Amino acid sequence: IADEPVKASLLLHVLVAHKLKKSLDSIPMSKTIKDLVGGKSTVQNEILGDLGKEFGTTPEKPEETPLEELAETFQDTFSGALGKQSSSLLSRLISSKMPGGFTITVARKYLQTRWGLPSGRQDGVLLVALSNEPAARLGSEADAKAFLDSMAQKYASIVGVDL
Amino acid sequence: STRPLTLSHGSLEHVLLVPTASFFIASQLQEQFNKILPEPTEGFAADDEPTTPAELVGKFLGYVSSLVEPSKVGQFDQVLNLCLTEFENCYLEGNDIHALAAKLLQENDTTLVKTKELIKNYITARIMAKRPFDKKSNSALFRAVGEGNAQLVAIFGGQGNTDDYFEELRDLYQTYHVLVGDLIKFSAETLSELIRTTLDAEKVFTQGLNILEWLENPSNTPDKDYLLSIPISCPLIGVIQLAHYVVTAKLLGFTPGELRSYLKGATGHSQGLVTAVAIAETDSWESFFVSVRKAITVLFFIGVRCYEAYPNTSLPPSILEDSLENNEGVPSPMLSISNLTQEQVQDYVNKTNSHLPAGKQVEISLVNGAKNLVVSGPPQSLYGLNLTLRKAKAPSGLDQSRIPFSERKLKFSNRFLPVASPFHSHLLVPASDLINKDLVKNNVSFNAKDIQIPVYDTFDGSDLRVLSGSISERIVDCIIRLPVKWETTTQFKATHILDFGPGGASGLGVLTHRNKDGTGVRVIVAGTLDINPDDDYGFKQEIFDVTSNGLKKNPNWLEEYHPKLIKNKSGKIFVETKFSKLIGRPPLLVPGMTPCTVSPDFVAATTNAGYTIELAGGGYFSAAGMTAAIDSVVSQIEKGSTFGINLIYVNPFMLQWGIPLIKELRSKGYPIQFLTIGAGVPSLEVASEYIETLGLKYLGLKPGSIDAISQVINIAKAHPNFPIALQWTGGRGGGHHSFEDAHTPMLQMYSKIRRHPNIMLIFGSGFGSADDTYPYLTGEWSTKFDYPPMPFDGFLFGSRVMIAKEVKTSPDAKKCIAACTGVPDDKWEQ
Amino acid sequence: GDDESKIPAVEYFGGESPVDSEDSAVFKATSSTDEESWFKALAGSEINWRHASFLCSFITQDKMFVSNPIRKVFKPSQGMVVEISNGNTSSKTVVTLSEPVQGELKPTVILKLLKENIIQMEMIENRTMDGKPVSLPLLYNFNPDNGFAPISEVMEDRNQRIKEMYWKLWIDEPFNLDFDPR
Ligand SMILES: Cc1cc2nc3c(=O)[nH]c(=O)nc-3n(C[C@H](O)[C@H](O)[C@H](O)COP(=O)(O)O)c2cc1C
Repeated sequence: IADEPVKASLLLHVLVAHKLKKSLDSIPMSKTIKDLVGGKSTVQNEILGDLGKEFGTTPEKPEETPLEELAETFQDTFSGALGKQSSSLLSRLISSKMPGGFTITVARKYLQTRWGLPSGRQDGVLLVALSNEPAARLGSEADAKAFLDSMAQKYASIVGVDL
Repeated sequence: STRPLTLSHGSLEHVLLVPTASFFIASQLQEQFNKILPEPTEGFAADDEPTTPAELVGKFLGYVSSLVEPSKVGQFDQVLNLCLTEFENCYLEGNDIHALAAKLLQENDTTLVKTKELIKNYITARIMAKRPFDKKSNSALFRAVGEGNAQLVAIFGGQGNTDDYFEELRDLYQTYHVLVGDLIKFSAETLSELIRTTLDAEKVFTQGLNILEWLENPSNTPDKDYLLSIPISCPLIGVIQLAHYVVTAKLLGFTPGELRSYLKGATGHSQGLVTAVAIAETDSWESFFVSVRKAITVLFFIGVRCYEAYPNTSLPPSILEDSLENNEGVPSPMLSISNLTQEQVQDYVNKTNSHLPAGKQVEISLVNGAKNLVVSGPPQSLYGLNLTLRKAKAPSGLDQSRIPFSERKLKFSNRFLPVASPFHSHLLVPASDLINKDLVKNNVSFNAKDIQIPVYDTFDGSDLRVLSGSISERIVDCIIRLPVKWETTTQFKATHILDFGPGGASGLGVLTHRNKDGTGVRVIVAGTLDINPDDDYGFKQEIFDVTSNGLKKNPNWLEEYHPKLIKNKSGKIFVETKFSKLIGRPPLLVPGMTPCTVSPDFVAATTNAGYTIELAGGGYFSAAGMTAAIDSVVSQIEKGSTFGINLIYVNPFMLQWGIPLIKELRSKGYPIQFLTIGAGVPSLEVASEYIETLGLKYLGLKPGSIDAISQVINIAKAHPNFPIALQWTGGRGGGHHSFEDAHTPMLQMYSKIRRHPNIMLIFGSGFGSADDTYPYLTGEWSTKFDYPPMPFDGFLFGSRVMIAKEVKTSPDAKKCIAACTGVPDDKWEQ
Repeated sequence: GDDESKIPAVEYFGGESPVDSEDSAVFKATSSTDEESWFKALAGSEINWRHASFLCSFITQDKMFVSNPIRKVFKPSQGMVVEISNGNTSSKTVVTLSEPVQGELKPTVILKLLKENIIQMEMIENRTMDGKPVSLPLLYNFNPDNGFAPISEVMEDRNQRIKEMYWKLWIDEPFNLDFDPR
């Protein structure tokens, strides 16, 4: 499997999907953040603070831009880098759902071994984990590996690479 | 003699020298707190788990304070005063818990949840050991207020700031249950007595209003309807505004009379006007629980009598599904129309009111900004308005960039309000008399002599003290009859503004900021803790922070960008702007024109008249071709005189020979002052090459659209020290032009441009005389659109100079340029 | 209010990036001396010929803009000591640099107004054939009417002076350059 830098349209999509508390199919990219959030501006202004913590610079009023036009604008000055917010979002996802003790390195080598998926795939794989967060802590290790199989199968379906 | 006790969580540790006489109880506390302490995780990014050693001491402080009795001084008070003193001698180097919690959030992997847990645990532990904040905290703000540098006003939020007000009231009762405990039970006993007293209340309040029950147990909390219903929504917003006000005053260690005395004035929005008079009267902590009982009784009686007047009305599921299918929000008698003029919204109201009788009319209830209006009527006649409005709104996925500005479809966000009564609507008018009778029957009256600082009316903006009639009559009449004019009431002069309203980050504070940005009013969002990334409005931390970085005001664009006059030894008078200071010639340039500025005569004849002109790259095709022209310029002009070069950014071949040609002419000391990239803006990497390699004095740029301006700012960020001349040109310019109105993009971006001081913002496209430039030199041009003055550094004159004597333009073309009449801005798009 | 007198006055108007009292001072050059604070402290606060001299980053030769030699020479290195005499009126103000010459401290660079419209960065060498120190008068025009580059080096006979210095250093004859090379 060929290693590429993480796609900044999937990253943005995971942020908005996990942020509202929605799944990946419910929210299409052909929709502005103001439309999907509805009324609540308390969400909006700190979504605009979260996008500014990920990519840094944002366009003028990225509130009323479709997420194709916004993701495409991030491609200009993005290169594979999870940065601060998504790296901490995956740090509070593992330490809440993965069984106490499960480390990121475990999953990473596991993705490298079973699937052959390098670091540029594993960033986008971990973004699919967060966005479709499981309800309760998966105490059973096998249950955590049976979730990591189903989410790596959503990652392999979305990207379009056979696994 | 002391004995060391460590408290650790994996890698992070803290050592606390516990007295050996009572050490064997601190290891009894240490085991039981380290049981409460979870399993360690990498990054410490788990919630209910400390990230810092500071947050571990603050979690211990809160664990020990949870067991201490404020009556029975048990053994755990003599172990809090030694770990809270080390808190003060390890972390709190003067500043409060809030200004260092602001350090934690922005610097370490710290979240708002566990920061507000640390604030709660420290604040419970400080007041738990019987150590109330009694001293006068010397915040640089208040120091400046004492010295007279700073002036404060206390704004107060109304309805519709948030979807759920009750969550700010739950967060106040979560963080500050030790301090607010007095106000909550007092208000619960005033309302639960009124209910058995005032008739029909018991009917108005079904699930009752014993708020104590629903704040002890969040589980029983009813829907945000019984809560959203104004007989409950009003009083609990009355409560939360005082709860912010008292929590501020306590933390500071001032009496409500002292905090009131400091403020220049106070004001509220809609039904927040009662809180402003409730804090203006108050003098002492004892004389507070009479201002509380007044405020609560008023808001109760407005709520009850307005809900009995125009009631909530059931709505067909056929209207509700269509309204939430267009994302216009859940229908309610208040509708917010963002990003439109007042006249537009009143037009559309008149059009909808055409089909409706007098009893069902919709009417403009509020004006909460320049373009942020609220309308009120029956939900069905508001839907009827919304039907017309969705027929004007452009699709959100549309690109209009390739369409003329006059042909463009206006873009705006209409939404319904999280509220259950039409405030400032004629529908509630039959309640005014009943409210006034129920106030006088309980003897609630605000006396004009009792109010200490001025308090600004929502409708007309006048002081409430100078009122001839009843103050409690005027407040009601302002809430239920009169349309709030928020840009009229906030006409006071101040340095800071304090937002005690509910909402915080999306509160009334930020609304008033955007309404008043660039008048030098550093507004403070006093209702929440967080860091402003761009740092244009403050939060809770700079209320208390006892430093020099407490006084850091906002900018006043008319002042620091006021054009001056200055004079050299020769008695030559110069206009002094950010730009003319750098180049040492008037801030008037002649921009590279193909073919008007191709001629090496017209570049030298403009330079020898003491002005800055670009040589036009467009007219030359080879490094030799330009080099001859440059040399001819250099031979013609006087000694020390300069000029610049204009390179189009759509001709990659030109750039390819050009950029080297300048680079090596700079290396040979050729008098090339600056390079102006026209027809597009280079990327950060291309611009970073051009700025660091070609050894210019500043880089000209002609950004096309708003997006281009965004990129120009991003280059000005990357290279803060290097001067950039953003040469903004409207669509109404001559030659290769865009579809944009010259004004609007500035009215959006001008703030963001002026944040980076290196950018000499040079206006142009339209001008050919001093008269029409004068408004844009001064900054008064922007007063017409209802903005603060936004003055520009300098100008550029394309078309005006094309009929000058030293321009090579043929003598018959000059008669053809002259003959052209031309047209005012408005007509240019034809 | 239509009163030209109210208008501020300076020397030359220009060269001020948009990002931004002692008469007899002595500045010791340290290894870790900040170059900008140093040059500002040499320039002082008042905008005069001397201020141009230490803060302009380009001087004029003929029509060509070369890197400011005055800043290059006075670049702080360890052992340098600068004095500013008469540093309250420009007209009289002098800037003497001394450095460790053969171990001992000796005067090297005398920067002063030779005339109201002429600078002279009198350069001095001590290491000579006879011992008397050799002197090079590098002249410059201070024109405040050009607010961008008010310092234009006097190119008239600049080679004649430089040679005339090097003559006294190398040759042990009377200075004369009007002979046939052939
Ligand atoms: C004859 C003519 C030639 C121009 N050539 C150029 C050019 O080569 N590059 C460029 O960026 N802008 C060019 N412009 C645009 C001008 O730089 C400037 O934006 C415009 O003339 C100012 O508007 P005004 O004509 O209304 O004063 C040209 C304009 C005119 C009228």
